[PDB]
Amino acid sequence: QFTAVGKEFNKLERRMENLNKKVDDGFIDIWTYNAELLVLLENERTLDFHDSNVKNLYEKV
Amino acid sequence: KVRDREGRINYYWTLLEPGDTIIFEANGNLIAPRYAFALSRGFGSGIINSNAPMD
Repeated sequence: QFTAVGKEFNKLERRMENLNKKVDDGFIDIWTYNAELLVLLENERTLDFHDSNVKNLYEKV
Repeated sequence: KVRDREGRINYYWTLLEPGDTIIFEANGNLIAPRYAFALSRGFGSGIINSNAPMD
């Protein structure tokens, strides 16, 4: 995805500055979880995939 | 005194849409424009704060 992040707020705008912060951090939060989980969950699935393929060949013979 | 000035100049801006007309009425204290900017726009641009050198 194309990226654009840099948003600037004045002194009497810290309510919006904090909503921008809420939004910026909120999305990094979801994505860091989403990537970190799929990497752990599918490494598990790749490791079982092999030891099944091996057995499914030991049986072939 | 900000930069040795007790008096100040407030800066203002607008974007005259194609076809529109800008009229300036005054009897004093106007810091009139000299050069303007007739922009084209197009995203894939932004403001970045960096120390790092260009290559």
